[PDB]
Amino acid sequence: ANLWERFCNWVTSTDNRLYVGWFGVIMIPTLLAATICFVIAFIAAPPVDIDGIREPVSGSLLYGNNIITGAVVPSSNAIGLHFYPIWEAASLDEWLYNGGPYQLIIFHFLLGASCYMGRQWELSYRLGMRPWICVAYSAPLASAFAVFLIYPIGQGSFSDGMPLGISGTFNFMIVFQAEHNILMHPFHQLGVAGVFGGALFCAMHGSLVTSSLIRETTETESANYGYKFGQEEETYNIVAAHGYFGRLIFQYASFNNSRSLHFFLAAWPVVGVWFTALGISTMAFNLNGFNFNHSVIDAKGNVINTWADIINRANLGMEVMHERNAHNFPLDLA
Amino acid sequence: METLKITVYIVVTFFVLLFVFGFLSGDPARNPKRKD
Amino acid sequence: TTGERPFSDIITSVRYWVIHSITIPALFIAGWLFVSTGLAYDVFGTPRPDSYYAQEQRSIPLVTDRFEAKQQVETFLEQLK
Amino acid sequence: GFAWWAGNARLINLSGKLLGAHVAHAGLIVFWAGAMTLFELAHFIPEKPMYEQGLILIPHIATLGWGVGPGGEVVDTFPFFVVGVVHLISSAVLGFGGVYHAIRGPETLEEYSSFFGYDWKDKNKMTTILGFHLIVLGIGALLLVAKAMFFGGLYDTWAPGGGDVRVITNPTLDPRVIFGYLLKSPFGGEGWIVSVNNLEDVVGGHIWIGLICIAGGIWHILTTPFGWARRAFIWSGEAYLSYSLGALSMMGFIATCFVWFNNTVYPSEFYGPTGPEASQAQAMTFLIRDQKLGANVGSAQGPTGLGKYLMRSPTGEIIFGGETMRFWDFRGPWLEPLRGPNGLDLNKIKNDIQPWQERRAAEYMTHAPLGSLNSVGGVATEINSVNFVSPRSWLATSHFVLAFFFLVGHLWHAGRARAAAAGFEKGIDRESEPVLSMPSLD
Amino acid sequence: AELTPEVLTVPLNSEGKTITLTEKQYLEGKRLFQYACASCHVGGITKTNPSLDLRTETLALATPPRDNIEGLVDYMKNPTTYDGEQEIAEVHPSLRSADIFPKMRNLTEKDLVAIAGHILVEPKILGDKWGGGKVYY
Amino acid sequence: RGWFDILDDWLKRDRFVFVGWSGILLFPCAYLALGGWLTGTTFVTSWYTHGLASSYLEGCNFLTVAVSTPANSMGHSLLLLWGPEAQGDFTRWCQLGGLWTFIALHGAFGLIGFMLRQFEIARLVGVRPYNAIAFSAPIAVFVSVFLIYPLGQSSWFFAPSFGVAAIFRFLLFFQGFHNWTLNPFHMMGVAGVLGGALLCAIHGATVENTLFQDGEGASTFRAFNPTQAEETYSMVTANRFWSQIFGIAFSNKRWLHFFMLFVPVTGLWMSAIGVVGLALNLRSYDFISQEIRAAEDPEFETFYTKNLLLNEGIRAWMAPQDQPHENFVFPEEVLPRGNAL
Amino acid sequence: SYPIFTVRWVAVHTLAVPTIFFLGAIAAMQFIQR
Ligand code: CLA
Ligand code: CLA
Ligand code: CLA
Ligand code: CLA
Ligand code: CLA
Ligand SMILES: CC1=C(/C=C/C(C)=C/C=C/C(C)=C/C=C/C=C(C)/C=C/C=C(C)/C=C/C2=C(C)CCCC2(C)C)C(C)(C)CCC1
Ligand SMILES: CC1=C(/C=C/C(C)=C/C=C/C(C)=C/C=C/C=C(C)/C=C/C=C(C)/C=C/C2=C(C)CCCC2(C)C)C(C)(C)CCC1
Ligand code: OEY
Ligand SMILES: [Cl-]
Ligand SMILES: [Cl-]
Ligand SMILES: [Fe+2]
Repeated sequence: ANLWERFCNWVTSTDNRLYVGWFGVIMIPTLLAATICFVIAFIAAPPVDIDGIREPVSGSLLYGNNIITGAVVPSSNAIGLHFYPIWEAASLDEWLYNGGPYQLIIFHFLLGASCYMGRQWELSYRLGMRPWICVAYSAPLASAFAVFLIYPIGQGSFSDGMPLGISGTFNFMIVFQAEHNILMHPFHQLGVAGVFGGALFCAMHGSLVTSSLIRETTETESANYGYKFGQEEETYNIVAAHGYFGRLIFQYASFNNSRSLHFFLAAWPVVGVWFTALGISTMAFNLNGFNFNHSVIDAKGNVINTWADIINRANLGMEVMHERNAHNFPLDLA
Repeated sequence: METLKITVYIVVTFFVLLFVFGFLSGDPARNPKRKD
Repeated sequence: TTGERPFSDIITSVRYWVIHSITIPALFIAGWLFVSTGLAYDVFGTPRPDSYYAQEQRSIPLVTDRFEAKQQVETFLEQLK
Repeated sequence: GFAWWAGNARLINLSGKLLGAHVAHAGLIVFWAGAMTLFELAHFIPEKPMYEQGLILIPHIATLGWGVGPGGEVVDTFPFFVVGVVHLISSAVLGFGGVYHAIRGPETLEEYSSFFGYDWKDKNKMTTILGFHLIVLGIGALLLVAKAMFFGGLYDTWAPGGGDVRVITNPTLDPRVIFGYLLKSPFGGEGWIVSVNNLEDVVGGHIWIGLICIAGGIWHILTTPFGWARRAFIWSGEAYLSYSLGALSMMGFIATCFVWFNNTVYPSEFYGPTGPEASQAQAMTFLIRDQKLGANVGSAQGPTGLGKYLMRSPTGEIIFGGETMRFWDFRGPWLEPLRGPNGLDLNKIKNDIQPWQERRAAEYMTHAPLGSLNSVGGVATEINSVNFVSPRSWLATSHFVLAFFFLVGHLWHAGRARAAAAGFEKGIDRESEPVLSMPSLD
Repeated sequence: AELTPEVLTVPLNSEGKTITLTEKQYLEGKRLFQYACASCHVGGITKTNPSLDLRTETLALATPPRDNIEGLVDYMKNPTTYDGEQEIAEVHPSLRSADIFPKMRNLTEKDLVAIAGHILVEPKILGDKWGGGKVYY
Repeated sequence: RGWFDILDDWLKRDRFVFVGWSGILLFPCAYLALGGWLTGTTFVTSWYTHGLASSYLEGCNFLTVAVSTPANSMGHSLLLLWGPEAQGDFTRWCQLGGLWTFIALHGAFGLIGFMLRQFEIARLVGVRPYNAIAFSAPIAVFVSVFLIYPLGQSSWFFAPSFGVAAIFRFLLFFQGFHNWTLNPFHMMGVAGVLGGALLCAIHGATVENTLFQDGEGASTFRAFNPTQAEETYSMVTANRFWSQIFGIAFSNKRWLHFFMLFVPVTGLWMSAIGVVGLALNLRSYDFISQEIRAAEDPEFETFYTKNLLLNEGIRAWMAPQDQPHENFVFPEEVLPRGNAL
Repeated sequence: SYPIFTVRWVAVHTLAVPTIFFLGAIAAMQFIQR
């Protein structure tokens, strides 16, 4: 009945339409700050000197951008990894030119999304659930940390953090490939397997359950009305699902235990995506994709090109053109 | 700017202490089954 | 469950390993020889380390004709002989 | 109740077999320290910088002052051998206690002696075990102080004259300095504790931590947890493991940044230059090359309008130009002679650059921590030739990976510990589903 | 194509005398060049002064001529600037500067020849790629 | 009781690997596409079609090995072994790219066979044929990329080559030449593949953490029985959880699993359509309004203009070695390059 | 009483026989020198 205790009970109430929780106490303000700044900058921020060379890139809609080309532009390379809050600028005009909004948005977002993951733990405890859904979300969350925080740290600049834009994203993945040969990096190859594989097993499992739905309806109505929310019996025939799938391949490559099947569904993309997040996080320290440039030579010592060499010619074209005005010296060491 | 900086320092400290004290207030006991 | 002999029971059987302790190295040696003798180069037309360019050549012997292509690579191969 | 694949969870309430697990695993750790060191020495070639050679353990020994003299010149390899042997030998003793306690000793300890036995829920016994280990840790940190002050010193990359081993006679005791580090921003130009740039502060902080750890060790032997701590924590073996997994994760992230940025307790002589260091070294290299040809590097406007060789930082310091503008917070013993109070001094640059600085810059620029997974050095478009990945890239990436999974491990075990404590870790009770007795949201 | 004696045959001195390396010497030189030199001279370029490369035409025009075994072995002993006017042992690996360039300490006299040999043969095999840079990768 | 029926009987026997009528198309074609790829990647070069080494025999590794496309001078020749190009000579056939068409065509008929298998077994077991339907997405991708794309181009040469690094090169070609990342059909595909991986993870995790306690052990896998009628996890608790965390949740298991079919299948179908556009160089390369502004206003710069410079570097730097039949000679001075690099 | 030769037998050896042969060829290759 005490004031603090009644507050505590409202924060942790399982009766709020949206759960707040103690993690929510930090998430809500920070996601609101990041969302509100993001929306306003995307529409109306003036151009930002991403690469510190007094060459501002225009990222917002009112400055001639569309949904596809617009972005919140990363802060100035002149700032590197220095903290640049609003109150460190002589004025908002300076803060805008140097890319201040990017920093505000990413720090609040990373914080708020971290608390999002904790909030998933918390409500699961309040509801008497097992606790590990948050572990599934750590795979996307790690990915966001890698491109917004870890890769700048290792490279020394939020200017090389991933842009908050559709085409900005593409600019980031093109430069990454030329500086790190990410395609030839095995952790990225595991991400692709995690993502291709994840979409495959999504399709498989959805098609396998859907194929074995038990007839509960007529042809004039959605089969979906054959399931009623909360019903105790299962709504498909898993043995029929197993009997089709086991024969499509062979018996023992098919799951007859739904718990093992669903845990496999969880782990495959989560682990692939951990690796591909690890990939970005370790290429942040410049431990790059396999390099087989000129690895095949003939008896005389002529180079016999492979597909790795052709890839290298593409990487080279990306390297020499990216940030065409920023380099004064012959090696792009960061 | 300094007014802004003080304000943000205050707002952040407030929320961080809600968090610290909220979890210090018998959080393990707020579950549906078994409370200590 | 379908009436074939279980795999577990086969690869612990003495009879199985009696055959496959011969069949498995024979095939491994077989494939080795395919390479060590040079037969694989000749069957597949794959260049040897010494036959990608002629000595002072740095031209790829690239096929450039559809119906005369057979004759082209034949010419490129004599340009080594 | 645990399957084979979670079988080590069967040791949770078997204190004797679990002791053997820990001690045998501690032997594995000491084994690898020993074996790896001896492998590195077997392969070591003294004429070659360590960082051309794949070495991660020899550099840690050299840094304590053994086997090296001025400049990191390796003078004596025997200390390296000794360290390997004693570690390798000591792991047999730990191996021996390990397999003994794990297979033959008493499964559970608490019936043998009431001293070594424990129950995870015995909050007093647990803080006592904690305290003993705190005192041990405190002792260890003072061992470092003893080596620095009484048994030969430490390698000091900053020592005047190119670096050398030096005895630390005046460790920083001022807590404004020691704990000042703990309150610096972790952002650029500040860098939290990673910026520690002199051995006085390193030795001094290890005095503090040793004393703090001993003090706290005695505290926890002597006390029991207060009620506010009793009510905020989960008291169980898994819960304690989860607490430590989080701490290990945090520490691994710190070490990653340490080895990537700090060139004081990871001297560049041994580990290779930092990313920032190498990037600054390239600007230095061409500044030197161009000035010798007659360029006036102070007045040379680059394509963008900014200085081609020199510009200002956002606070005005004179700094190296080009993309390396981002690395102006870098400080290294080969560079600081050129720095005045406005940053790089143009008159020192014109007149006072020494051949050893030209050499060091050329070397560090060509040994930047960039490399493929198969150890082809340089940018990713470089051809094969140079077999090189920097020790710092190997050390940063490995420990980022490890730190990350330990965080996952912390979430895994912390969540489980909570649910096991409340009694729903194995699933929902069908006859008592909490949500079915809650009001509908809408 | 293969590593024939014609290719392994390189000028010894500026008189015009020639010397024919063995395949052994050539692979010796390549190994040694990777050990002592490639960190700056991978592919016949010079990362720390890209204006000066190891193409034979460049060496030929150096003072003293360096397009021959003698000139190159001498360079490794007492390196000079391209015009011959100053000795640069202080900042270039050399036997004369092996106290400060420790990798040169175990180079023997025939190692120098193998290295100089590698440098002269490689342009004959690789052509423009040697000393050409990334354009030719 | 005629022969046709007897064969039906034998084809449809329950055995460790079911055969079926569809087995007659599937098994030979799948075995041959697969064996063609392992034969080519182990032993066959690309020297005469591409100027590349591409087998283990030649010194390549798993990442760089490939069965490469035929020379551009072959056009869209079937390159039959007995056709006018190879003239029955196995060796020349290998050297001219014959294994590329062998794999691609046998692969195509294998894929058909595999989808006929899904139809055949589903009918025999008595389930709905939604797993076959789903499989239409892989088919659409394969035909669009490996068949339609190069049939719109000058030759098979510009199809993907069957190898790891060769496909990586195919990705980068499409960036530089088609600006494929800018294409809204690729974008819908990305959202379907990533959306699908999300669904896969979020659904598996939700079931594993809304489980009912149906056994005493700490391994919860033991406590399921494939013939139990009861759901093994709580949809109710799952729904309340996600409703409170995310705001919306599934309430209908049927719709949920149909959505899981729908999302990745559609994404793949959308990307197929876009690659059909690229068969004709029908690209979403540019935004006209941006180019007109940037031509007139040299201070105007976006990530869109930045990325085209990158495409321009790619084209000029990879084209001569990637299209050897064009004999592109770009002297140094014409290559696009920024400062210093 | 189990058959020895089955459809299964055949599918197994269809794949396994050339695998080993191919592994042996790929083994020889690690010793090829230019
Ligand atoms: C201090 C570290 C530590 C300790 C003591 C434990 C202890 C425990 N964990 Mg935890 N765990 C940790 C870290 C730790 N964990 C981390 C960092 C993670 C995240 C990855 C986890 C994730 C985790 C899960 C998901 C689970 C546990 C479980 C458990 C329990 C049983 C584990 C078992 O039998 O494993 C048996 C060991 C194996 C099956 C072998 C795994 C081998 C790994 C995956 C391969 C690594 C190979 C290497 C990288 C390269 C190979 C090279 C090649 C040449 C071989 C036990 C209480 C289980 C539990 O909750 O029970 C209470 C459980 O389900 N752990
Ligand atoms: C650091 C690694 C590590 C360690 C130290 C342990 C330790 C232990 N495990 Mg775990 N475990 C591990 C990894 C590890 N495990 C992994 C990776 C898995 C997944 C495969 C498991 C799965 C697992 C299961 C499923 C079970 C255990 C159990 C046990 C305990 C009893 C083992 C026993 O009686 O075996 C007896 C084994 C033998 C008699 C065989 C010989 C083994 C010896 C020690 C080999 C050492 C050789 C060495 C070279 C000798 C040097 C001697 C010299 C020092 C004097 C023991 C404390 C058991 C347990 O908790 O029981 C209650 C149990 O049921 N473990
Ligand atoms: C932290 C590790 C650890 C812990 C907690 C224990 C705990 C225990 N052991 Mg195990 N043991 C260990 C390590 C450990 N041991 C190792 C490494 C070995 C192999 C050398 C053994 C071999 C061993 C045997 C053979 C036996 C035990 C027994 C016992 C029990 C009685 C101990 C006693 O009264 O001894 C009396 C205590 C002493 C004589 C004091 C010893 C002081 C040591 C030698 C110095 C410590 C200094 C420092 C910590 C070492 C570091 C030096 C190095 C870094 C250079 C007890 C539960 C007994 C048992 O359980 O029987 C059923 C038993 O028979 N232990
Ligand atoms: C291995 C290290 C270790 C561990 C695991 C513990 C564990 C414990 N300590 Mg002991 N303690 C230690 C070392 C350790 N201690 C040492 C060395 C000392 C001497 C200084 C003490 C002194 C001490 C006292 C005086 C007390 C404890 C108490 C406790 C209990 C409550 C802990 C708690 O609530 O912390 C959680 C901490 C908080 C809720 C507040 C901490 C806020 C910090 C500043 C956050 C900073 C994190 C940030 C991201 C990192 C940057 C650091 C920043 C300073 C720059 C617990 C059993 C309490 C108890 O019950 O004792 C009987 C108690 O009153 N400890
Ligand atoms: C059964 C499945 C199957 C299918 C669908 C294919 C399909 C194909 N194969 Mg593959 N092939 C198969 C099995 C299969 N093959 C087997 C088992 C082998 C191993 C011997 C091969 C070996 C093989 C090679 C070596 C090649 C192909 C090629 C081809 C392609 C061209 C085939 C063609 O032109 O047919 C033409 C023939 C027909 C369509 C037959 C029609 C039959 C009619 C209806 C009956 C005619 C009766 C006769 C005229 C009357 C008697 C005459 C009188 C004297 C009495 C095509 C994609 C070629 C290819 O991929 O090119 C790149 C190629 O080079 N196949
Ligand atoms: C040595 C050295 C030094 C020093 C150091 C030091 C002195 C440090 C310290 C450190 C420290 C001083 C640390 C601390 C830490 C802490 C922490 C890390 C914390 C944590 C916390 C937590 C975790 C909590 C949580 C919670 C909450 C919040 C609520 C309720 C629940 C709980 C309790 C869970 C120097 C740098 C000079 C130099 C070099 C060397
Ligand atoms: C083309 C042709 C043909 C056919 C052919 C064939 C059909 C073949 C087959 C082939 C095959 C059938 C082959 C196989 C191969 C195999 C391989 C070569 C394998 C390998 C593998 C491996 C190496 C593995 C390993 C591993 C790893 C690496 C990791 C993980 C684990 C494991 C163990 C998996 C004919 C006659 C009609 C004629 C025309 C042409
Ligand atoms: O890749 Mn290329 O490297 Ca990482 O910096 Mn140097 O150039 Mn620029 O700032 Mn963004 O980008
Ligand atoms: Cl760019
Ligand atoms: Cl630059
Ligand atoms: Fe499902």
